[PDB]
Amino acid sequence: TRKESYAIYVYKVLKQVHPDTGISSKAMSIMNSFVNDVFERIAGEASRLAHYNKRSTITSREIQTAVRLLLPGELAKHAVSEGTKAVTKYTSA
Amino acid sequence: TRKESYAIYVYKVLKQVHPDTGISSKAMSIMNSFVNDVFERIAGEASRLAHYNKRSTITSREIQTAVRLLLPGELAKHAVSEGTKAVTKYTSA
Amino acid sequence: RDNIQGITKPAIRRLARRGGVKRISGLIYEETRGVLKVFLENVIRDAVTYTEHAKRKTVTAMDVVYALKRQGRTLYGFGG
Amino acid sequence: GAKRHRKVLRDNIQGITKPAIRRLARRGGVKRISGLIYEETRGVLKVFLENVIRDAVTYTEHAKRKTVTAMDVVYALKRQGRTLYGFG
Amino acid sequence: AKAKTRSSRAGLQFPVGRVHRLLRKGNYAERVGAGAPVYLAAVLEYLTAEILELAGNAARDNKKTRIIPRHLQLAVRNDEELNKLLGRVTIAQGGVLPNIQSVLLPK
Amino acid sequence: AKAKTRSSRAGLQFPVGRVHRLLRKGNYAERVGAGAPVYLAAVLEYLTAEILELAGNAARDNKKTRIIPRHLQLAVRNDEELNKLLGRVTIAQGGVLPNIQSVLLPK
Amino acid sequence: RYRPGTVALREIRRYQKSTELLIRKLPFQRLVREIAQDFKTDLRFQSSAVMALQEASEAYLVALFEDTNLCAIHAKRVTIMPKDIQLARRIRGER
Amino acid sequence: KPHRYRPGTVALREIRRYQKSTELLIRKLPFQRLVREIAQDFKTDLRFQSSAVMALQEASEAYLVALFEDTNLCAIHAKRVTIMPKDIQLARRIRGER
Amino acid sequence: DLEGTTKRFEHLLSLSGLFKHFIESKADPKFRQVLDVLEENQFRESPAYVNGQLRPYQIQGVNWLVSLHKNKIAGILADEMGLGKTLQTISFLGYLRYIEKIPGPFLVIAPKSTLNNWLREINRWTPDVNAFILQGDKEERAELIQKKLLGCDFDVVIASYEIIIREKSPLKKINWEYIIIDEAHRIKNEESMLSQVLREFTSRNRLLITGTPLQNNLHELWALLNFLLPDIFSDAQDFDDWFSSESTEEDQDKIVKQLHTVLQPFLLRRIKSDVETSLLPKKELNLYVGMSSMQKKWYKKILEKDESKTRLLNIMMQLRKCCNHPYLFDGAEPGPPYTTDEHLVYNAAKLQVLDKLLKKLKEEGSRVLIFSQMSRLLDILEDYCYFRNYEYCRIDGSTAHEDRIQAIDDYNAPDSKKFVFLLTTRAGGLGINLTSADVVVLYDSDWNPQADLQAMDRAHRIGQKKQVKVFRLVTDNSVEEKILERATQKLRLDQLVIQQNRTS
DNA sequence: TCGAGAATCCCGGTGCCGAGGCCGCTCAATTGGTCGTAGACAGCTCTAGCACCGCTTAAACGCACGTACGCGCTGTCCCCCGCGTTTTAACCGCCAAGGGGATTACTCCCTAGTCTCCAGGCACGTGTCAGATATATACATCCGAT
DNA sequence: ATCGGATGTATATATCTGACACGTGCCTGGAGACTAGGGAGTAATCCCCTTGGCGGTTAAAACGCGGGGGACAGCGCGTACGTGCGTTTAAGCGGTGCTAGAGCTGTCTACGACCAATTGAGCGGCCTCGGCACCGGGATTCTCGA
Ligand SMILES: Nc1ncnc2c1ncn2[C@@H]1O[C@H](COP(=O)(O)OP(=O)(O)O)[C@@H](O)[C@H]1O
Ligand code: BEF
Ligand SMILES: [Mg+2]
Repeated sequence: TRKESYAIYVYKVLKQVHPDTGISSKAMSIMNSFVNDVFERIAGEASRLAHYNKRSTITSREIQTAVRLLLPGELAKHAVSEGTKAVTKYTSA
Repeated sequence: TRKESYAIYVYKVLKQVHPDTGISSKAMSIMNSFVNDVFERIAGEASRLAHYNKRSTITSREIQTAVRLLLPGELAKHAVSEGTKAVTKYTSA
Repeated sequence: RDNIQGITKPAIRRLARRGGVKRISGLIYEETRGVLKVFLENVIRDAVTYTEHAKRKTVTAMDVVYALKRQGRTLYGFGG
Repeated sequence: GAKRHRKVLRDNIQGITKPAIRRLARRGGVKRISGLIYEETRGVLKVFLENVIRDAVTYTEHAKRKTVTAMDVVYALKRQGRTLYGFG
Repeated sequence: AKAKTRSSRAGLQFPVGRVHRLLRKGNYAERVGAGAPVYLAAVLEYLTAEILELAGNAARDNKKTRIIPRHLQLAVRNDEELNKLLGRVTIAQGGVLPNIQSVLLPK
Repeated sequence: AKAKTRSSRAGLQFPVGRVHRLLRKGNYAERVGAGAPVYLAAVLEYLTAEILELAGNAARDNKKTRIIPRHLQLAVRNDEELNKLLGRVTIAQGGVLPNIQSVLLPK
Repeated sequence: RYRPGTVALREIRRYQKSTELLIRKLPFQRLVREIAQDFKTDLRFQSSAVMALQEASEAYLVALFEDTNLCAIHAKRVTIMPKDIQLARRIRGER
Repeated sequence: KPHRYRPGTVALREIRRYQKSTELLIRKLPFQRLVREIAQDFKTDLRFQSSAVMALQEASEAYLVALFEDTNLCAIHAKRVTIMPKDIQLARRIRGER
Repeated sequence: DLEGTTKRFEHLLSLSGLFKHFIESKADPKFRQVLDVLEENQFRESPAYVNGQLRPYQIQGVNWLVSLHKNKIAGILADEMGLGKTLQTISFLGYLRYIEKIPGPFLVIAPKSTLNNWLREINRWTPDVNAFILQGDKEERAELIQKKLLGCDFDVVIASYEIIIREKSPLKKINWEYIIIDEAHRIKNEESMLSQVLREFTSRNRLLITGTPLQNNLHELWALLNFLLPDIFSDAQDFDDWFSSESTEEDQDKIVKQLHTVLQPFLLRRIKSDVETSLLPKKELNLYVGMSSMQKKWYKKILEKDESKTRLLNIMMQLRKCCNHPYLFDGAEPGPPYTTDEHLVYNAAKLQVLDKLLKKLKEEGSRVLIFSQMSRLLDILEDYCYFRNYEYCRIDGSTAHEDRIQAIDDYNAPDSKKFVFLLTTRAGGLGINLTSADVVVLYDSDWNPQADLQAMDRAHRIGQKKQVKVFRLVTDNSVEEKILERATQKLRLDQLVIQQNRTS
């Protein structure tokens, strides 16, 4: 019985940032739990943003507002920059 | 444009408990907000109870478990008793 | 524009007298204005975020209630 | 003789020993401890364990199981606003 | 046939169909069982009966016959378990319990 | 025709399709728009890159080459913004920042 | 005259008996609008929004002063000082 | 004359030692008996996993370490160096756990 | 390695062609190269360098061992217990000392209670041998490794089951000629920690010694047999599928005859009733006795789950306490001095008989041995022997090392007035020598009969001159009748096969 | 008073087991269609939020002064720390049994969806008394004189 | 301590008055009846992983002891804050007026759900070596009597 995770993607990002540093198994489990946690937070805030305005569709704009509600300080600015760059690249391709 | 609330139902329960007592409008708004808050707490807890067990249906079992999770101590026993009495009277009818 | 001075000394002493404070020093006032300004900055930041998301220009009561619920300080009494 | 009944004296809250509480206080940054911290710390720890094990037993009973797994404890800790990373 | 509400046949005072609609149109889960809103409506009616009874007693103590939010604040904050439930909730126009520390009193 | 993954279209590294599946089957809203999972995967990739970069620098500060959870604990608690974000999270096998109070040091 | 510490206790009884607000309206409204200038220019407030902010701010400061009073009694004093408020915000996690 | 230290040096050396390392600080079998004794009151004949007991032990040690940090701040605020039971009662009263 | 592989096949291919059927049955390296080459192409006088005399069957037992060394293969000295397997092992080493003239590095391994028994009989028989008993703490093992082990100033090292795990890194560094393992029951598992360490040392031969073969399964014996000669077998599933567990599908029992034929040039086992050496056999009874009136309530306070509010997660073990003694449940014991009277035998079932039996035996001049499975039960028997004022010694798990040695010789003292002698099962009766007693009682049974069979023959060996009367105690209509009947099911599946390999 | 014993850090050697990397399988992602509908957008209405003005008066500001509490300093005393020695139970390995978690197959019944009908609930007028407020009056409540 | 002596607090009486309780007309959302299909309840089976206890080693807990460093109580002192009085000033109330923007309705239309055929990205399983974990020796650092 299979059981999915985020391990190989975290490992790819690790090989982009530090080309030589490895990672343990327990730290991989910690990063997996971190990604699931931040996913649940942003999805919950986007869901009840869509519920407050009596819309029915989670677009990218509710995700942008959920990021600007959750992440503090410069993380919000850099995350909004990265997300807008990603969607702008995706639409033209 | 209408907006629904729980005003007349709180007024009925008040006339059952204290037969000779009115209630001001600000207290009516506070009781309305209380009912909506407790409804959202129990519904959200039962929703992720159903998600944690890979089910797809909120039964009375999840509502009973959510009430036993949220309400502290002596309120839980009387709440479970009142709910079981209501469902038992409803099924035989 | 020195509107923080509108939170005067007798207002802070009245808020302390409701709290149970018998005797107050003289340096409480600047710290209290700082605490109040930080708290208002956080709540109004979240409320203006909600209002800009709704594409309006008017801060309703519901946005303040949602911001206070977002930070953990739930408010009963102003609708919902 | 009479050795057959000499050891019934555990009282498992006393199993949290005095040097264990001192090791916890040394990690916490406490230089020098009074002699009455121990009973209070045992009481605090017992109340915390009662809350978390109550919620984990409720999550275990709802799934009709008899085996308190790790995800039940992680859900019970997230329920009280103390998230625990590293167990799923 | 003759119509009859579910709130009547279950023996409640809160509505049941409204709670059923709020469970379906709230995206809590995909399917909603037919015994869930009866149980949830009974729970909400019980909590409202508790708070209205305590607030009625608090209003009877001050010789008033209508309920102001001060009475709700007193009825919540004097109970143990209701204070445990509404622990991080500001009731508007509420006020504070009367409480003076012991060492501040004159001797 | 020839298939191509959407993560390669967006240039990301996290999977877009798995995020789209977890938003459709997560019961967050009725309909999920097409631009949401790309944006959400980009934000998750950014946060993962931040924590792994700080943990890599903290691992290099001890001449280690593999990231043990102590390194994640140091990299989170030494940052200010990640501490404000992960303020309630206990990391297992973490430990405490080395912090002795000032008055406990000998004269 | 009275002795120091009598009118203070009588005001404690008075302001714990009552229910109304304690900060004046227009200075608080000017303060809220000045803080809102930094985020989006030319906003517009409903009245109940400003009333909600004033109610929550009074509840916050009353809770803060109760915890400050507990800390100041703990240090064997009766007079609150700014280090008490710094401790009370350090314990709650507002650092 | 042997080499005794002044009272307090070994304490600071132990503070550095236990703030450097990350192992568990309570022995496993007494904590497991404690968990089972508390769990006997809610449902009889349970059957824990090993990782459940490890999760409870990690959470409990983190809770108590944070508690002793706040207790140390209170006792330093009262111009002492000794933590006392009224310090723990204060630090749990401020957090809102009474 | 490769020359000896042919030299192993000098005698294996001299047997039947089942070895050809086994080498070519892989699912195979260059063993097939040296297989196809050969496929196509003493000392019977009881030598008196020992101090004493041998036995005429033991001379045949010695000559089987040198035959294994002459053919350069391993083996198992699986003779029945009590027949003197130590004398055959020591004289085999003195064979290499005085005939082949090689005093080498020898390493023997025994249980902890038997470590002095080796070094006594080495000094009794071949006093020219430098031997240790590697005891001690981390401090005391620090010298003996550094002083005499690293200096290569020894002949025989006598270690134990746990010291061989704690000290594996100063013992890999020394090559060995033999690894002689007494009580080959710890190696019954293949994934155990002790077996994982023994497969890393360097050895010429390995005289594995046991008193009993396999206990439960066919899966147990090949795991012993795997670490005999791993060059030859090296198979887990293939040997299980070759024999298929005593024809569990067809019930033929003609595939079993090859299995007796594999082991007959590969093992030596001789029967105590075949070669007498005491000229007197043993008797046995099973005193089926009923429950006492107190524990009838206690048997009701368990199954209906009424004393109360505690864990009962293993009812097989919880009932097994009450079948033995009531005073283990913390609340059967009434008083604040917990009392002291004749009430103790009055409350227990087996103590009613045992009080009567010892008074029948104290008159007759007998000396009994009391065994158990539970350590905490022997504490109750200790207060009972103080109550009747009987002399004894109590050997248990985790008493000491040197306290065990004193208590053996106190009971094996001539004219010693110690009457009972409390032992356990998994620690006491696994190789000690107790010829000074005559009758043996088992207070309870065990999930392995060969554990109890290891303990019954304790006093029935060479040197005993009396009639051994074994008295098992069984609680009537209880779990012990189910356990003893389940154990008997394990016995007939084994011994009815081990009856056939010696005969054919 | 600088020297002296103990702890810490570092360097080189060894070894060992867990992360890194291939490999075969397969199921969930992708692509290509169809279609109903949530949302975007334009337009109209009407209401509440802004800005100003004038009058009143309650509250904030400023000042003096007296006292009582914060703070530092001393002395005593006793409680916790350091340390050595003896006991005891934790830790790991081993050995049994078996209970219960996890999976799969099959049938069935409970809920989503649809249509029809109809009454409970809501916005909208309207009387009317609970409580706010002034006004005189009784009573605890702190405090100086003695 | 008590006794008068101001003084704030509570009480009883009388009088408006606007928020509340109550009656009506309408309409949309809840109830009744019906049908389909897929979640889930149950039976049966396998095997992992939990429990209990013993053996043997050894590291940690318990206990007693000396002694010094911190807790605590008391004394004094001095300055900062409470209290009250007089002056200023800005909050509050009402009143008018303007209009910007919330809010509703109608009308397309791009777009996301749904579904069938296809296939490679990801996952479990299995080797394998190198980074980390000791191990012992040697140099350096730190605290405590000088
Ligand atoms: N030749 C012999 N003469 C006298 N006694 C012997 C002889 N061989 C063996 N024994 C007895 O055997 C006992 C030890 O035998 P042991 O090695 O324990 O047999 P096993 O190992 O089969 O039980 C010793 O007490 C010794 O007296
Ligand atoms: F191994 Be023998 F029975 F001493
Ligand atoms: Mg022997």
